[PDB]
Amino acid sequence: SRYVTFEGSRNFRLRVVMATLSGKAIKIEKIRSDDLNPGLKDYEVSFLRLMEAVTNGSSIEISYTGTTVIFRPGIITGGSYTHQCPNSKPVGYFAEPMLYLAPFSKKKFSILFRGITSSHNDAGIDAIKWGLMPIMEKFGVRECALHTLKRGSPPLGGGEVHLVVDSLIAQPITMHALDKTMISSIRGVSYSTRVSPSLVNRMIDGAKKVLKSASCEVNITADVWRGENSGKSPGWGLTLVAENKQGWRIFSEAIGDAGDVPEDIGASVAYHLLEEISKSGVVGRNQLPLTILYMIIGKEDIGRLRITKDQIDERFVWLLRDIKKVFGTEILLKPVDDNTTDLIATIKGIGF
Repeated sequence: SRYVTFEGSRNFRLRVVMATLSGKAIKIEKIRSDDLNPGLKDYEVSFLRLMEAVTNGSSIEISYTGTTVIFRPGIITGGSYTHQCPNSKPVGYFAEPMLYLAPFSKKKFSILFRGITSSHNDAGIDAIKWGLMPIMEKFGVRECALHTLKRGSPPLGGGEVHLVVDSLIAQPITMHALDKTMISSIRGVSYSTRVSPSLVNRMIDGAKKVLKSASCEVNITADVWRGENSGKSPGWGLTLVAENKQGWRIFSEAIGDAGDVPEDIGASVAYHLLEEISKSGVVGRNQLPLTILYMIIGKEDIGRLRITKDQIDERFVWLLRDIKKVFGTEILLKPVDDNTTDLIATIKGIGF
Protein backbone atom coordinates (compact mmCIF):
# COMPACT_ATOMS: atom_id res chain seq x y z
CA SER A 1 0.00 0.00 0.00
CA ARG A 2 2.35 2.72 -1.26
CA TYR A 3 0.35 5.95 -1.58
CA VAL A 4 0.95 9.62 -2.26
CA THR A 5 -1.15 11.41 0.34
CA PHE A 6 -3.16 14.57 -0.38
CA GLU A 7 -5.51 16.69 1.72
CA GLY A 8 -8.73 18.53 0.92
CA SER A 9 -10.94 18.77 -2.16
CA ARG A 10 -8.42 21.06 -3.88
CA ASN A 11 -7.46 19.93 -7.38
CA PHE A 12 -9.42 16.72 -6.83
CA ARG A 13 -9.79 15.99 -10.56
CA LEU A 14 -6.28 17.16 -11.36
CA ARG A 15 -4.76 14.94 -8.66
CA VAL A 16 -6.80 11.92 -9.77
CA VAL A 17 -5.73 12.53 -13.36
CA MET A 18 -2.06 12.73 -12.34
CA ALA A 19 -2.41 9.51 -10.37
CA THR A 20 -3.62 7.83 -13.55
CA LEU A 21 -0.92 9.31 -15.79
CA SER A 22 1.97 8.42 -13.48
CA GLY A 23 0.54 5.12 -12.28
CA LYS A 24 1.10 6.22 -8.69
CA ALA A 25 -1.69 5.27 -6.31
CA ILE A 26 -2.88 8.19 -4.20
CA LYS A 27 -4.89 8.84 -1.05
CA ILE A 28 -6.99 11.96 -0.56
CA GLU A 29 -8.08 12.50 3.03
CA LYS A 30 -9.56 15.24 5.21
CA ILE A 31 -11.87 16.27 2.36
CA ARG A 32 -13.90 19.25 3.58
CA SER A 33 -13.81 17.69 7.05
CA ASP A 34 -14.02 21.23 8.44
CA ASP A 35 -17.27 22.17 6.69
CA LEU A 36 -20.97 21.60 7.24
CA ASN A 37 -21.44 18.27 5.48
CA PRO A 38 -17.87 17.07 4.94
CA GLY A 39 -16.88 14.40 2.43
CA LEU A 40 -17.06 14.09 -1.34
CA LYS A 41 -19.82 15.88 -3.20
CA ASP A 42 -22.16 14.09 -5.60
CA TYR A 43 -20.32 15.46 -8.64
CA GLU A 44 -16.92 14.25 -7.46
CA VAL A 45 -18.39 10.77 -6.97
CA SER A 46 -19.82 11.06 -10.47
CA PHE A 47 -16.33 12.00 -11.61
CA LEU A 48 -14.80 8.90 -10.01
CA ARG A 49 -17.46 6.89 -11.86
CA LEU A 50 -16.33 8.45 -15.15
CA MET A 51 -12.74 7.41 -14.40
CA GLU A 52 -13.63 3.76 -13.78
CA ALA A 53 -15.43 3.79 -17.12
CA VAL A 54 -12.56 5.10 -19.26
CA THR A 55 -9.91 2.97 -17.53
CA ASN A 56 -9.27 -0.65 -16.58
CA GLY A 57 -8.07 -2.33 -13.40
CA SER A 58 -8.70 0.80 -11.35
CA SER A 59 -9.69 0.21 -7.73
CA ILE A 60 -11.43 3.01 -5.84
CA GLU A 61 -12.23 3.03 -2.12
CA ILE A 62 -14.21 5.62 -0.16
CA SER A 63 -14.67 5.81 3.61
CA TYR A 64 -18.15 5.56 5.13
CA THR A 65 -18.23 9.31 5.79
CA GLY A 66 -16.67 10.08 2.41
CA THR A 67 -13.91 12.22 3.91
CA THR A 68 -11.10 10.15 2.40
CA VAL A 69 -10.54 8.38 -0.92
CA ILE A 70 -7.97 5.85 -2.10
CA PHE A 71 -7.35 5.73 -5.84
CA ARG A 72 -5.29 2.97 -7.43
CA PRO A 73 -4.94 3.90 -11.13
CA GLY A 74 -5.67 1.53 -13.98
CA ILE A 75 -4.68 1.62 -17.65
CA ILE A 76 -6.16 4.42 -19.76
CA THR A 77 -8.48 2.36 -21.97
CA GLY A 78 -11.22 4.60 -23.38
CA GLY A 79 -13.74 3.42 -25.95
CA SER A 80 -17.38 4.47 -26.28
CA TYR A 81 -19.30 5.52 -23.17
CA THR A 82 -22.06 7.91 -22.14
CA HIS A 83 -21.90 9.79 -18.84
CA GLN A 84 -24.86 11.51 -17.20
CA CYS A 85 -23.71 14.55 -15.23
CA PRO A 86 -25.60 15.62 -12.09
CA ASN A 87 -27.10 19.11 -12.02
CA SER A 88 -24.42 20.25 -9.55
CA LYS A 89 -21.67 20.53 -12.17
CA PRO A 90 -21.84 21.27 -15.92
CA VAL A 91 -20.39 19.11 -18.71
CA GLY A 92 -17.13 21.07 -18.83
CA TYR A 93 -16.38 19.89 -15.29
CA PHE A 94 -16.16 16.28 -16.46
CA ALA A 95 -14.95 16.84 -20.02
CA GLU A 96 -11.97 19.12 -19.29
CA PRO A 97 -9.88 16.57 -17.35
CA MET A 98 -10.66 13.96 -20.01
CA LEU A 99 -8.40 16.02 -22.26
CA TYR A 100 -5.49 14.91 -20.07
CA LEU A 101 -6.04 11.22 -20.82
CA ALA A 102 -7.73 10.72 -24.18
CA PRO A 103 -4.67 11.02 -26.44
CA PHE A 104 -2.73 8.64 -24.18
CA SER A 105 -5.07 5.63 -24.27
CA LYS A 106 -5.33 2.32 -26.14
CA LYS A 107 -8.67 3.14 -27.79
CA LYS A 108 -10.18 6.37 -29.12
CA PHE A 109 -12.09 8.40 -26.54
CA SER A 110 -15.69 8.63 -27.71
CA ILE A 111 -17.55 10.02 -24.73
CA LEU A 112 -21.10 11.37 -24.76
CA PHE A 113 -21.85 13.85 -21.96
CA ARG A 114 -25.45 14.52 -20.91
CA GLY A 115 -26.38 17.34 -18.54
CA ILE A 116 -25.99 21.07 -18.12
CA THR A 117 -23.44 22.54 -20.53
CA SER A 118 -22.77 25.83 -18.76
CA SER A 119 -22.01 27.50 -15.42
CA HIS A 120 -20.13 30.42 -13.84
CA ASN A 121 -17.27 28.34 -12.47
CA ASP A 122 -16.51 25.71 -15.11
CA ALA A 123 -15.07 25.56 -18.61
CA GLY A 124 -17.73 26.10 -21.26
CA ILE A 125 -18.00 24.03 -24.43
CA ASP A 126 -16.59 26.82 -26.61
CA ALA A 127 -13.67 27.38 -24.23
CA ILE A 128 -12.82 23.68 -24.48
CA LYS A 129 -13.39 23.63 -28.23
CA TRP A 130 -11.62 26.87 -29.17
CA GLY A 131 -9.44 27.54 -26.12
CA LEU A 132 -8.01 24.26 -24.82
CA MET A 133 -8.01 21.82 -27.74
CA PRO A 134 -5.97 24.17 -29.96
CA ILE A 135 -3.28 23.93 -27.30
CA MET A 136 -3.48 20.13 -27.41
CA GLU A 137 -2.84 20.35 -31.15
CA LYS A 138 0.35 22.31 -30.49
CA PHE A 139 1.53 19.36 -28.40
CA GLY A 140 0.94 16.78 -31.11
CA VAL A 141 -2.73 15.98 -30.64
CA ARG A 142 -3.85 16.38 -34.26
CA GLU A 143 -7.46 15.22 -34.25
CA CYS A 144 -9.54 16.17 -31.23
CA ALA A 145 -13.02 17.67 -31.21
CA LEU A 146 -16.02 18.50 -29.04
CA HIS A 147 -19.34 18.20 -30.89
CA THR A 148 -22.26 20.25 -29.58
CA LEU A 149 -25.35 18.15 -30.32
CA LYS A 150 -27.60 19.93 -27.80
CA ARG A 151 -26.87 22.97 -25.65
CA GLY A 152 -28.27 22.64 -22.13
CA SER A 153 -28.47 25.87 -20.14
CA PRO A 154 -29.08 25.83 -16.36
CA PRO A 155 -31.03 25.13 -14.33
CA LEU A 156 -32.98 22.53 -16.33
CA GLY A 157 -30.17 21.63 -18.74
CA GLY A 158 -30.88 18.69 -21.03
CA GLY A 159 -27.72 19.32 -23.03
CA GLU A 160 -25.54 16.78 -24.80
CA VAL A 161 -21.95 17.03 -26.10
CA HIS A 162 -19.62 14.51 -27.71
CA LEU A 163 -15.91 14.26 -26.89
CA VAL A 164 -14.01 12.34 -29.56
CA VAL A 165 -10.23 12.24 -29.83
CA ASP A 166 -9.11 10.30 -32.91
CA SER A 167 -5.40 11.02 -32.37
CA LEU A 168 -3.56 8.54 -30.16
CA ILE A 169 0.04 9.47 -29.35
CA ALA A 170 2.73 8.14 -27.01
CA GLN A 171 3.42 11.52 -25.40
CA PRO A 172 3.26 15.29 -26.02
CA ILE A 173 6.08 16.74 -28.11
CA THR A 174 8.66 18.65 -26.09
CA MET A 175 7.69 22.32 -26.03
CA HIS A 176 9.99 25.23 -26.86
CA ALA A 177 8.25 28.60 -26.65
CA LEU A 178 10.20 31.56 -25.29
CA ASP A 179 8.25 34.45 -26.82
CA LYS A 180 5.16 36.22 -25.53
CA THR A 181 2.19 35.15 -27.63
CA MET A 182 1.30 37.98 -29.99
CA ILE A 183 -2.43 38.35 -30.71
CA SER A 184 -3.27 39.23 -34.31
CA SER A 185 -7.03 38.59 -34.25
CA ILE A 186 -9.98 38.20 -31.89
CA ARG A 187 -12.67 35.60 -32.60
CA GLY A 188 -15.35 34.04 -30.41
CA VAL A 189 -18.81 32.57 -29.96
CA SER A 190 -21.82 34.48 -28.64
CA TYR A 191 -24.64 32.02 -27.98
CA SER A 192 -28.15 31.85 -26.54
CA THR A 193 -30.80 29.21 -26.02
CA ARG A 194 -34.59 29.45 -26.43
CA VAL A 195 -34.59 33.26 -26.72
CA SER A 196 -34.54 36.10 -29.25
CA PRO A 197 -31.31 36.75 -31.23
CA SER A 198 -31.37 40.09 -29.42
CA LEU A 199 -29.24 38.88 -26.49
CA VAL A 200 -26.48 37.46 -28.70
CA ASN A 201 -26.16 40.70 -30.67
CA ARG A 202 -26.24 42.98 -27.63
CA MET A 203 -23.40 40.91 -26.18
CA ILE A 204 -21.37 41.35 -29.35
CA ASP A 205 -22.10 45.08 -29.22
CA GLY A 206 -20.90 45.33 -25.63
CA ALA A 207 -17.78 43.32 -26.44
CA LYS A 208 -16.89 45.32 -29.55
CA LYS A 209 -17.26 48.62 -27.68
CA VAL A 210 -14.27 47.96 -25.42
CA LEU A 211 -12.36 46.32 -28.26
CA LYS A 212 -12.92 49.21 -30.69
CA SER A 213 -9.33 50.49 -30.50
CA ALA A 214 -8.06 47.11 -31.74
CA SER A 215 -5.93 47.47 -34.85
CA CYS A 216 -6.48 43.78 -35.60
CA GLU A 217 -9.52 41.89 -36.85
CA VAL A 218 -12.44 41.43 -34.46
CA ASN A 219 -15.37 39.31 -35.60
CA ILE A 220 -17.56 37.21 -33.33
CA THR A 221 -19.63 34.24 -34.51
CA ALA A 222 -23.31 34.47 -33.56
CA ASP A 223 -24.85 31.17 -32.50
CA VAL A 224 -28.54 31.40 -31.63
CA TRP A 225 -30.17 28.12 -30.63
CA ARG A 226 -33.94 27.72 -30.88
CA GLY A 227 -36.32 24.79 -30.62
CA GLU A 228 -35.76 21.51 -28.81
CA ASN A 229 -32.09 21.25 -29.79
CA SER A 230 -31.39 24.20 -27.48
CA GLY A 231 -32.25 22.46 -24.21
CA LYS A 232 -34.89 22.99 -21.54
CA SER A 233 -33.96 26.41 -20.13
CA PRO A 234 -33.29 29.90 -21.51
CA GLY A 235 -29.68 31.06 -21.32
CA TRP A 236 -26.80 32.85 -23.03
CA GLY A 237 -23.06 33.43 -22.87
CA LEU A 238 -19.92 34.74 -24.54
CA THR A 239 -16.56 33.09 -25.28
CA LEU A 240 -13.86 35.37 -26.68
CA VAL A 241 -10.77 33.78 -28.23
CA ALA A 242 -7.73 35.87 -29.12
CA GLU A 243 -5.45 34.07 -31.58
CA ASN A 244 -2.41 34.20 -33.84
CA LYS A 245 -1.47 32.26 -36.97
CA GLN A 246 0.92 30.00 -35.03
CA GLY A 247 -1.96 28.13 -33.39
CA TRP A 248 -1.79 29.84 -30.00
CA ARG A 249 -4.92 31.01 -28.19
CA ILE A 250 -5.85 33.22 -25.23
CA PHE A 251 -9.45 33.12 -23.97
CA SER A 252 -12.03 34.19 -21.42
CA GLU A 253 -15.71 33.38 -20.92
CA ALA A 254 -18.85 34.26 -19.00
CA ILE A 255 -22.52 33.38 -18.95
CA GLY A 256 -25.52 35.58 -18.22
CA ASP A 257 -28.36 35.06 -15.76
CA ALA A 258 -31.88 36.38 -16.23
CA GLY A 259 -31.75 40.09 -15.46
CA ASP A 260 -28.13 40.67 -16.49
CA VAL A 261 -27.50 43.36 -19.10
CA PRO A 262 -26.07 41.64 -22.23
CA GLU A 263 -23.94 44.67 -23.12
CA ASP A 264 -22.29 44.53 -19.70
CA ILE A 265 -21.76 40.78 -19.85
CA GLY A 266 -20.26 41.23 -23.30
CA ALA A 267 -18.07 44.08 -22.11
CA SER A 268 -16.99 42.06 -19.06
CA VAL A 269 -15.65 39.16 -21.12
CA ALA A 270 -13.66 41.58 -23.28
CA TYR A 271 -12.14 43.21 -20.19
CA HIS A 272 -11.06 39.83 -18.84
CA LEU A 273 -9.67 38.91 -22.25
CA LEU A 274 -7.55 42.07 -22.25
CA GLU A 275 -6.48 41.33 -18.68
CA GLU A 276 -5.63 37.71 -19.56
CA ILE A 277 -3.60 38.85 -22.57
CA SER A 278 -1.82 41.48 -20.50
CA LYS A 279 -0.76 38.85 -17.95
CA SER A 280 0.07 36.05 -20.38
CA GLY A 281 3.29 34.56 -21.69
CA VAL A 282 2.77 31.78 -24.20
CA VAL A 283 -0.57 30.89 -22.62
CA GLY A 284 -3.10 32.41 -20.22
CA ARG A 285 -3.68 31.46 -16.58
CA ASN A 286 -6.61 29.25 -17.59
CA GLN A 287 -4.31 27.13 -19.77
CA LEU A 288 -1.26 26.66 -17.53
CA PRO A 289 -2.51 23.51 -15.77
CA LEU A 290 -2.94 21.80 -19.14
CA THR A 291 0.27 23.16 -20.67
CA ILE A 292 2.46 22.44 -17.63
CA LEU A 293 1.22 18.84 -17.42
CA TYR A 294 1.74 18.13 -21.10
CA MET A 295 5.32 19.27 -20.64
CA ILE A 296 5.85 17.13 -17.56
CA ILE A 297 4.66 13.98 -19.34
CA GLY A 298 6.79 14.59 -22.42
CA LYS A 299 9.81 12.45 -23.26
CA GLU A 300 12.67 12.65 -20.75
CA ASP A 301 14.14 15.92 -21.99
CA ILE A 302 14.04 19.63 -21.17
CA GLY A 303 11.16 21.80 -22.37
CA ARG A 304 10.67 25.55 -22.06
CA LEU A 305 7.64 27.81 -21.73
CA ARG A 306 7.63 31.55 -21.06
CA ILE A 307 5.37 32.72 -18.25
CA THR A 308 4.60 35.99 -16.50
CA LYS A 309 5.30 37.05 -12.92
CA ASP A 310 1.54 37.60 -12.58
CA GLN A 311 0.96 33.97 -13.57
CA ILE A 312 2.81 32.76 -10.47
CA ASP A 313 -0.30 32.95 -8.27
CA GLU A 314 -1.65 30.80 -5.45
CA ARG A 315 -3.16 28.42 -8.02
CA PHE A 316 0.18 28.04 -9.79
CA VAL A 317 2.08 27.28 -6.60
CA TRP A 318 -0.37 24.51 -5.71
CA LEU A 319 -0.12 23.17 -9.24
CA LEU A 320 3.64 22.69 -8.81
CA ARG A 321 3.24 21.31 -5.28
CA ASP A 322 0.90 18.53 -6.39
CA ILE A 323 3.16 17.83 -9.37
CA LYS A 324 6.15 17.54 -7.05
CA LYS A 325 4.35 14.94 -4.90
CA VAL A 326 3.06 12.80 -7.78
CA PHE A 327 5.87 13.02 -10.35
CA GLY A 328 8.82 14.35 -8.36
CA THR A 329 9.60 16.85 -11.11
CA GLU A 330 10.31 20.38 -9.91
CA ILE A 331 10.23 23.50 -12.08
CA LEU A 332 13.09 25.95 -12.64
CA LEU A 333 12.30 29.55 -13.62
CA LYS A 334 14.80 31.60 -15.61
CA PRO A 335 14.58 35.40 -16.08
CA VAL A 336 14.23 36.29 -19.75
CA ASP A 337 17.02 38.03 -21.65
CA ASP A 338 14.74 40.90 -22.68
CA ASN A 339 13.86 43.84 -20.44
CA THR A 340 10.78 42.40 -18.73
CA THR A 341 10.09 40.47 -15.54
CA ASP A 342 8.95 37.33 -17.38
CA LEU A 343 10.47 33.91 -16.69
CA ILE A 344 11.16 30.77 -18.72
CA ALA A 345 9.61 27.72 -17.06
CA THR A 346 12.11 24.92 -17.57
CA ILE A 347 10.55 21.47 -17.31
CA LYS A 348 12.05 18.02 -17.86
CA GLY A 349 9.71 15.29 -19.07
CA ILE A 350 9.28 12.12 -17.03
CA GLY A 351 9.57 9.64 -19.89
CA PHE A 352 5.91 8.74 -20.48
